[PDB]
Amino acid sequence: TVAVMSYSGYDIEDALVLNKASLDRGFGRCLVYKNAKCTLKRYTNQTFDKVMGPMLDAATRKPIWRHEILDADGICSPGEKVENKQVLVNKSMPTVTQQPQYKDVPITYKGATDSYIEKVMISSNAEDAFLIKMLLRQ
Amino acid sequence: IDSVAVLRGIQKVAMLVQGNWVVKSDILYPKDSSSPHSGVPAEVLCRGRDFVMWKFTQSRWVVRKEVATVTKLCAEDVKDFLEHMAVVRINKGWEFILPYD
Amino acid sequence: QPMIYICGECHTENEIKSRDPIRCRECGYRIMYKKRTKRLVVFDAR
Amino acid sequence: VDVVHMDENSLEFDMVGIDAAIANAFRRILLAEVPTMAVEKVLVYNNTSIVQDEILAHRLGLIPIHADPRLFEYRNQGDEEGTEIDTLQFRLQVRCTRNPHAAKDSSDPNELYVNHKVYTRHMTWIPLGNQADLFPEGTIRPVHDDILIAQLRPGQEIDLLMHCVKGIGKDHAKFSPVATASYRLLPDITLLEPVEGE
Amino acid sequence: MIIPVRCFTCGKIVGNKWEAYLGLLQAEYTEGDALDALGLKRYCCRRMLLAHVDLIEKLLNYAPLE
Ligand SMILES: [Zn+2]
Ligand SMILES: [Zn+2]
Repeated sequence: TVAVMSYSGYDIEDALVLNKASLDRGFGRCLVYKNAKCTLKRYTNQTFDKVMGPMLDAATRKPIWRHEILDADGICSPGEKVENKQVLVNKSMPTVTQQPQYKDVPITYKGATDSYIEKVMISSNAEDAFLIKMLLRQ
Repeated sequence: IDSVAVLRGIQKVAMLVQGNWVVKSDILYPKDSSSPHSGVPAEVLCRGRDFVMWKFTQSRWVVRKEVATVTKLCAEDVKDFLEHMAVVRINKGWEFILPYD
Repeated sequence: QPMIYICGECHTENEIKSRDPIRCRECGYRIMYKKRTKRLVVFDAR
Repeated sequence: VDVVHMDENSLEFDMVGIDAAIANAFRRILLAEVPTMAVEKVLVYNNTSIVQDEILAHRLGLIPIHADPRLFEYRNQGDEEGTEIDTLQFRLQVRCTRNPHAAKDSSDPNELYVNHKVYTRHMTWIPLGNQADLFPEGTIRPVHDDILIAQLRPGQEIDLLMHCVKGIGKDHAKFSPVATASYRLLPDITLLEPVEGE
Repeated sequence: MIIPVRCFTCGKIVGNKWEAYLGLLQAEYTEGDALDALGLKRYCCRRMLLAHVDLIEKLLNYAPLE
């Protein structure tokens, strides 16, 4: 519903004034869906990437803050909110460049504002690679 | 054309109702067809059409508000099927599109 | 205690535990989805 | 003051002798400074509907609540639990299933499913402390009894917990007690010359 | 996706008029008569039902089910 008038002086060059009690009731409400995918490949050497579980705090028996939203299979769970620099997939790759040694390469949520996880997709290609996609909602 | 013998062919594919021909049910949908529209899917039920065209044979028209409750199926089926043969007048259903020859 | 995933086509619990190719136990569909968590989340009604 | 019409949920009346700068003040108080009770916190356990949780919380925020706001106090800064004095608490819990008996043609959703529409009659009030006796049965409810919230398919489930608090309309527009409050001056169309004929 | 609970402009609770609006269109009213019979005076409330598209009825076809 548009009234065409000169109001309040904040509408000089193409700027337009809105209604605060219309934005509260649902006008202009948008959703932004993003993506975060991670692959877990098998190498020519018989070694493979892996997802470790959440690393607990022994004094509190709760996970650490950077691993707060992870499920028991190392993958972030749908329904919970992510803040900045929390992990989503607890990946570990081999440094093959006798026992294999792993380094950590976690998929973390870079982003200035929070996001809710809606669904986590798990599928596999034909090359034994595991594909993991997350849908993120703001 | 052999315009006298051919009615034993035409009787199998069309039947005369209210002075005019009406397409028979088996031409449009055999009994395994999926819903042709969006919204909630529905299964085919040809007597759910044939009862409607039967009502046009006995009454003047289908004349009442809520036949979709009596026949249980979607309004989105009945009001879409009817829309290929008729035009709406206010409250009294649909109008038969061509005069009584 | 085990993990439970949801099939993409038929919506059945699969419980993928060992290192197996990702495949539904009942259909042949090869995409899984995680379940919703059991922890609560708190929203503002704004 | 001449009251000319009144029924349930409407009122029309006249004020003679007051000026614009006070009638406008009354309109602005009725829009933005008269407090009501509305949902602010929604605690979610297993939302599996297609409606997003933020959108669902936003829809549950705007439902008007029949609590009388002269009886409650403002929740303090912080204090995320809230007690008997300053909150109410509704519980929505709907599970959708298939109807085990239906016809074979089975087209409409009203025969195939049950609880596939979440109205606001599925909200059940949960008392706190002594609120069971300060209020009789039925005075704490949502008002409209028919507002669609979500809509489900069998297997999907909605279970949450609401926390109504007190707030004014200047803060957020779900606290406004009125649909629209306004006025107009009264017309006096006058005839300068006698109009006759056609 | 779904009918909003309130009108954006004034604040009348529109969100319970949708299932009744479809039922009055099943009784073969015109839209200008059904919107008057539901009690919508101003046009800001009338465009809430008049311009709404019910996408959740068709988005729920693609939702996963048992
Ligand atoms: Zn399957
Ligand atoms: Zn309005």
